[PDB]
Amino acid sequence: NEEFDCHFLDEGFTAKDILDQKINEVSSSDDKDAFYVADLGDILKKHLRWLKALPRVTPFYAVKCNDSKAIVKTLAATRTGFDCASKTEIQLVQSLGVPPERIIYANPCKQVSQIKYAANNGVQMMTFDSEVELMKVARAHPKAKLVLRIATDDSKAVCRLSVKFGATLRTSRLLLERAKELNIDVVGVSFHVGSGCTDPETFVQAISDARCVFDMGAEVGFSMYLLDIGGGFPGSEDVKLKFEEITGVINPALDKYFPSDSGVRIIAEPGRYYVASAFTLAVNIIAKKIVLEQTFMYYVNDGVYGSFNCILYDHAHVKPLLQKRPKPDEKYYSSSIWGPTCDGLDRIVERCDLPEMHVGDWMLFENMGAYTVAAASTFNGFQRPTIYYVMSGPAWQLMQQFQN
Amino acid sequence: MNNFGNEEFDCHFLDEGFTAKDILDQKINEVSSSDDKDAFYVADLGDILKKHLRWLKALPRVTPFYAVKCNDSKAIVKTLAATRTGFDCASKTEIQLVQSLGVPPERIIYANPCKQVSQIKYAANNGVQMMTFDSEVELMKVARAHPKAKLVLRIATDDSKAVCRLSVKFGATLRTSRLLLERAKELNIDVVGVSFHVGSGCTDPETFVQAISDARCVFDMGAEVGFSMYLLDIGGGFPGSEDVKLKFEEITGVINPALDKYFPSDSGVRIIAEPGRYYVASAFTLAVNIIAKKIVLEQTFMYYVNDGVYGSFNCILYDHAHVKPLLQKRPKPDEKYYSSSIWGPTCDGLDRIVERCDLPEMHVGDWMLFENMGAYTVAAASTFNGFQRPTIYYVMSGPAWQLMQQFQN
Repeated sequence: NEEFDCHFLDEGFTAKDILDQKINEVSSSDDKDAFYVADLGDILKKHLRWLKALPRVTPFYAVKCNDSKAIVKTLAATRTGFDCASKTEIQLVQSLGVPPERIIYANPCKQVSQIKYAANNGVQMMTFDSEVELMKVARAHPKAKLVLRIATDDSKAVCRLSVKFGATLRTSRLLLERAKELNIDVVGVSFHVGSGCTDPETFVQAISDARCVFDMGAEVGFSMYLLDIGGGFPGSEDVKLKFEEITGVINPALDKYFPSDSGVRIIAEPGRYYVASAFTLAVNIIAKKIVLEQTFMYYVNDGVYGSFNCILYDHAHVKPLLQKRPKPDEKYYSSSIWGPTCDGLDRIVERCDLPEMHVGDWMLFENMGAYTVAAASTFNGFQRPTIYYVMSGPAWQLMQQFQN
Repeated sequence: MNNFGNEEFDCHFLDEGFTAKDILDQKINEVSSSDDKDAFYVADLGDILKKHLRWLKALPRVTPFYAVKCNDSKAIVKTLAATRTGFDCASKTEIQLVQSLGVPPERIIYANPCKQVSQIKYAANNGVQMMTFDSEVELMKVARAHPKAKLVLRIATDDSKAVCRLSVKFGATLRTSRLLLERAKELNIDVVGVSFHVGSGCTDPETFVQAISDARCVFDMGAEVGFSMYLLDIGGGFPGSEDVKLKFEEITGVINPALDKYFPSDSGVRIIAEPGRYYVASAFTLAVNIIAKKIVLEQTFMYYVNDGVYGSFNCILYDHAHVKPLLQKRPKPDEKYYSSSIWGPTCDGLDRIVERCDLPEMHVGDWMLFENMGAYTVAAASTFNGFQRPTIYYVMSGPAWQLMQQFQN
């Protein structure tokens, strides 16, 4: 099984070199199916970078972003927590050996039966943002530790009037008092700025709002110790607002509003930060059309029903990269890239500039780790691309250092 | 109602005087207290057989080739295979699925114009001879990997008025069609017909007439270069439920005279279609449970159900679907209606099924029904966030099974 199969990365070789080698080797007769190269060492590097940048914040990996068993196994060996939204994710995380106290059930609107499953398996900490959720928790998980999720404003969100999650401050006061009535323990506050954040100052505002709700809990007699700053941190360097800028703003705000002497425990729920850049996708040009100055339509063997669903669900913009480095002098033409399916909406790239390519040539898409395979379907019978996991020796030694 | 082993091949009886809606009500009443209220489908295979009867009566000259991609459930493919229709397959997996149920290759058309070489080789290995194409590079690939194939040229259609358009992605113009036919002649590749798709949701039937006229022209083009053109494929786009402005019979009313005018039966032409939505749309009804609730202060409601845009309701984005929630429990005549929104289970803020609708106040544990959820819903659902696909319960009455026996004979 390829899920638990890991390949060695030789010294002086990078995931890109491994990808090039695979492409060169299958060039004669093999079927040229799309495939991923996933560098678990990149995930270890991301964890090291997190420990260095946010020393007070325990990372809880958002499983929904990429639920690959290899990823969860590596992060579990790293002693990080896990953010789980459903019974299946809890089963996946526990099957690898993670104890329940390293799991947060961070879905604010949970089906009763899944709250029951969480209670049966010892997962005590859950989020909430509504009174009906308090009713359900009192009925199905009365001894749970609840974290109140508060609303954060995202100005660039598509639907600003209808917000799926998050209590306002005014609603937060009533929720805290109602939880007091039901003898339900509320232990903290969570918020999610989102991956669309353009100014880091929003984090500060969110932290300030969290402090406010913390004070409210003290007024109602609750003991508030848990602060959850959620996710949205970038997973690659190909972004305007980089991880270190965000952390640089976040650390002073944490020190100001939640000093360590208060006893607060600060955690986060990063998903794309850990895995985005670890996965590179290779697709093959399976068909070609020339439209008359000269423009091209290329059809590749992965699409919007597959890995590129992130184009619609995750508002992703994908940049095709040529596997064979192109000499500058050769002419570039206007081109479009399409998926394999018979749907006319299965279009990966509307317009881009590429040299003339041919059927059997390969295209690479970097930073395809996040919200790509996790949401892929088998529409039209096209199977999910095989994922090849690689890890160097030194990276494995680093993982061993973490396991201790 | 409880599935016996595996849903895929398990079918339940429909008693006399009972419809699919009645069965859905019985299942909901059964699970009123103890059971976990997971979302589920009721799929009436008898409705699919009735659709086949209606097709035979409306388009007697057109053999239907079911578009497996629309709903690839083994139960549907088995029922249609017993019906003796053809199958339109887009990939190796679909061909494997159809052949595993026992369908011979001459009842399969490989109607993907842009196929991976290895899948063309798989089609050649398993005896699937008929494939579509619309490009020169496709001719090069077929000459290399499937030289004895019977090729059908897919032409462009004016589908701007259609809900779902495949024109930009696929379809050769008449000008390009001439060059493609001559190129196929050079490569000694046999071209036997023409296919076209007017779009999944065309508003004006007249488009079919123009499409048929275009096909006639390309047929004549083939006659000029020495091809014997006999196969006409009029594609899909027929509505699958009565909840549409343009009904099936209007479209067939327009189509049949056009077929008689441009492709008379004495010419020897064989006419086929590739309907997917028509056969399965209304056969599936989806029941979801209200798993969470919020009240927003005049009074408005947000309901959270256990299926979403990553699941069955992906048709909202991919298929441009408009979904109408129906209350399982009949509403009181005078009870008040409130502005409400309906949301999916996942932690994604975009997982919204219904932005705004009017519903009476509902509670956690209540059920919501969505009719006509057969087409392009389960076929494209994912397990994002770990939420599983809803269980499908297949039902069939005795008379429906008798009708299936009639078709088989």
